[PDB]
Amino acid sequence: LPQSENPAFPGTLICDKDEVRIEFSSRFDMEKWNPSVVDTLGSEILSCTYALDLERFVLKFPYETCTIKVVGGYQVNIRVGDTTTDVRYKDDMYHFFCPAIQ
Amino acid sequence: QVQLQQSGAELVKPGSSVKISCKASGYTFTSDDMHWIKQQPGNGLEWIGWIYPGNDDTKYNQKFNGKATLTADKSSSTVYMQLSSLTSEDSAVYFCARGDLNYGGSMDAWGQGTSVTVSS
Amino acid sequence: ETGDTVMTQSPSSLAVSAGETLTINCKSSQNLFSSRNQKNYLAWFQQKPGQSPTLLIHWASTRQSGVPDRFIGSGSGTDFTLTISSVQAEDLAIYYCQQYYNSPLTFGSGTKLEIK
Repeated sequence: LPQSENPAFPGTLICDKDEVRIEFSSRFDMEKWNPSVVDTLGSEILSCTYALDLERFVLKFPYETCTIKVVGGYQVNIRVGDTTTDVRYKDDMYHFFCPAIQ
Repeated sequence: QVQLQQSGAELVKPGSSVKISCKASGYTFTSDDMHWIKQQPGNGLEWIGWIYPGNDDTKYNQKFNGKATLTADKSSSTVYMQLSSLTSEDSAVYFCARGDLNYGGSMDAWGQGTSVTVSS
Repeated sequence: ETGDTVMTQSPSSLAVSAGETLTINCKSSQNLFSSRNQKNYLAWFQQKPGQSPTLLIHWASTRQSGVPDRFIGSGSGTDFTLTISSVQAEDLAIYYCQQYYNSPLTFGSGTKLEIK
């Protein structure tokens, strides 16, 4: 199988027609484990603004502004870290994928 | 005043294991990371892993998975690295370094190094 | 390993006369800039024979206390430089760049600084 360095993520990925959604498996303090959306080089995508559904605790990302377009679809690069520390090398890095849609 | 004191040089046979130590002073032992770094003669610096003595969390360079094991003792403020299944490629100088969490974990203080030679 | 941040340092060795100014280059395969605190997670180290590495610079441009102001770290994103203005005999050493933004932490291959 094609190797993946993704650690476990406490959530469920859904590639909708409208958007990308990540449903968290439980409610938690976003300040201490905070996601940011980055490009291929790891820089934060400043034009990306995601939404947090507070009822079901779901992250919502638009395809156009928060993903990297590739031939077969969309790469979704998410870095998650504790914002109360300066220590970034303890962050978790995830690379997810959504297939091309019409 | 921040000081890291490593144990003395080691000379061992292939196949064995060694446990080297790093005693820290001058700062709150449980507040910072402790990194370990490998330097083969003439081949620069290679990061092995870190341990956080506050809760014994560890993170390893996957190249050293199963090769290095990090432990910490709060009472003596001492971090230990155990290298197993020693080979000639493990002969190197090993440094401990404080990861100063106030400044993002930068390695601002180093031990003097522990030379480890493996020969049959 | 794939996905690791690669630090490409250059040149491998350099020979200069006392008093001149020189620059060492470090290129990162990943961006090292944290939007959270507006800092580049890159450090510069100096290592003399028989000694442990010495931290010269952190946050890519902030000198450690006691480090002479003739060491100048600059750059951002993926491109960084260490400049020594008015090189001195005591500056002869091997210099390493390192990123501490991503795990595993990684070093450049080093630049050995010489005279003549």
